[PDB]
Amino acid sequence: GQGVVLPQPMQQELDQLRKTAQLGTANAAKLLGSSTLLNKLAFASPEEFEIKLADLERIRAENLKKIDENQTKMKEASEAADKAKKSGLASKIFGWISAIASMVIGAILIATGVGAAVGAMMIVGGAVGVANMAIQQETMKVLGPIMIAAEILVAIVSIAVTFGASAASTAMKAVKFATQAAD
Amino acid sequence: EPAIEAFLQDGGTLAMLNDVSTDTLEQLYTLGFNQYHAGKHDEAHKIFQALCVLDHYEARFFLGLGACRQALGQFRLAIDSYSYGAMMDLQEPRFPFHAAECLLQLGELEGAESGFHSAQLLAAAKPELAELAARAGIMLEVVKTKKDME
Repeated sequence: GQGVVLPQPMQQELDQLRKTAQLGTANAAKLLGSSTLLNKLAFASPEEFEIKLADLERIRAENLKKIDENQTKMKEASEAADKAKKSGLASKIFGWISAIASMVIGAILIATGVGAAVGAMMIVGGAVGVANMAIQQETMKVLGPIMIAAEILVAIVSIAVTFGASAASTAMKAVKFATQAAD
Repeated sequence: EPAIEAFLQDGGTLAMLNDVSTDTLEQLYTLGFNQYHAGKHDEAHKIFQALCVLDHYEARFFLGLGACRQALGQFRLAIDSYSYGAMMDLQEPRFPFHAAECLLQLGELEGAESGFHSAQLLAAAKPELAELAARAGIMLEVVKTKKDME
């Protein structure tokens, strides 16, 4: 690939790390080979969990720097989107932004880091990403929005697995309201 | 659970959660970066997918993800990654630029235009990047003119 200039950097452990990272969507696909349903639930959850705070505080303190940077990115992204939608220069510098990513901005306004999390999950693709790629010949395309929904739904599960199920629940709310803000 | 959520919300990442070091992550970036330059795009894509999940605030993992997708002809999915990457680094011109290329390949001229146009502005502002700024300017013309002959 000679098309994109990636920034310059800086053996079995890396496969460990790759397995770690895909662990949440692997379990997600597994759990979604059933009949769950919902699907169209009755106030999402319980879910389920079926199948330590001092540490978290250590970690948080160990990474105060990165965490603040990430907060700033979300702040600067929110603002950029704020100042773009007031001005008439919305679709001049950001008309290239895809619809998905556009909702992800919404999700970040509603749920900050949880919004980003689920948003990145959707974009990464993970479970049904390979099907989705394959879907690239063939007819009209209402197949599109549903493959989103598929992805959204898988991402929510993956969040549920990887982090809280309250996190997944918030993530669902985020996606919900970013989706309404979109109209 | 509410502690994990608050962590996630405040901007913690999966890397942090699993005590993954900056240097292990960099190793994995290197692998992905070499694989991409080796033309092993499909394998590079898988690596960047892991990175993006491990730290979902690094624009360059999204740049890599997007570059793999574009090389595989997956233009639509590449725009999605280039879009999220831009939001994480609003001053980086490569994002609108390569998204525009992707948009042009799909016939979306209005958005191709927007991409090449922002890519130029952002690349102009940094004087290390005049070559890219120029490419953006050219493609901008190519697009405006392809737009007029529609």
